[PDB]
Amino acid sequence: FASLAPRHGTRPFMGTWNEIGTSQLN
Amino acid sequence: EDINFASLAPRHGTRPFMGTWNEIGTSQLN
Amino acid sequence: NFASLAPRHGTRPFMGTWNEIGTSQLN
Amino acid sequence: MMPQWAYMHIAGQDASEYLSPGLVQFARATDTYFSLGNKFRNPTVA
Amino acid sequence: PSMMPQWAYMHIAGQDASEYLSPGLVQFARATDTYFSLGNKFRNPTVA
Amino acid sequence: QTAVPSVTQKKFLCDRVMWRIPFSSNFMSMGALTDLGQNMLYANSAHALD
Amino acid sequence: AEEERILRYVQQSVGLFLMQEGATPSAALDMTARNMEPSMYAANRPFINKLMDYLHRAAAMNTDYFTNAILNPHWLPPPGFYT
Repeated sequence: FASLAPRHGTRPFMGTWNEIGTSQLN
Repeated sequence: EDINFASLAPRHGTRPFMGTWNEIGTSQLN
Repeated sequence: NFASLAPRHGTRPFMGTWNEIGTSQLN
Repeated sequence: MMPQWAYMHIAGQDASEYLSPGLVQFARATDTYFSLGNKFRNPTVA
Repeated sequence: PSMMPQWAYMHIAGQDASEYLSPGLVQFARATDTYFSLGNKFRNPTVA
Repeated sequence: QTAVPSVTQKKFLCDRVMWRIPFSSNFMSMGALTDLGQNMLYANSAHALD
Repeated sequence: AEEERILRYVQQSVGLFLMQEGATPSAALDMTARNMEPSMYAANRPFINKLMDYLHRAAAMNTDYFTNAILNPHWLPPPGFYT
């Protein structure tokens, strides 16, 4: 729970657990 | 046997990557 | 059973000749 | 590959053997007028 | 052959990027995402 | 009203396109590792190409 | 140990039945299962069903490699059979 992320007043900003990524020529 | 068959769902990793509820058919020129 | 379908050459049917075959290639 | 050979009758059993016993009787009986001989394959193996 | 355990090691097929990374690194890159993103380093399979 | 008989000839111009023929079953990108790409793995055999 | 003895019988029974008849893989496995010792079948019944399914699909993938596996008594299930 590394909260060193921007805030939005409280409740740190955002992040989707699934988003690290892939793409190719196809 | 009475096995139950789910759906294949092209996989983005281990998860089957089903998708969201997009059964929407509203165009409505208005 | 199926002997009644064969032509009769007397008191006996005209059957036999186990030639139910096929072998046709240029070889 | 034997299993594909036997299934396609490239080798293994002639038409007089793998056909059902009833059908062979029918083919022999009616060979004079309605011949079923040339439909089925007989494997010949050197 | 058990997913050819070299595609799995090279992430050609197998666990997604959000899954094989240690939970705590994906959590890290989740927070500091607006600045200094880490999304484009790790790759994830897209098997059909 | 003085036009002469003519024959129509067609063609097309493509560039920066680089024709592609995907190795999928239905030429469709259902995934990066195509459907046939996995089948060739399970078959575990060799095939030339012409 | 006890399971491996069943595996050796299955390899021979399937191979022998394909020798004498060359039937379908499903038929070959069915005849193999019906000619086993009742104590052997009952004790390792869950294993046999798992063994048949992997052998059926392994033959489904490629029979040429399947024949080599049967004709190799040194063959052992690869991992992935397990899981």
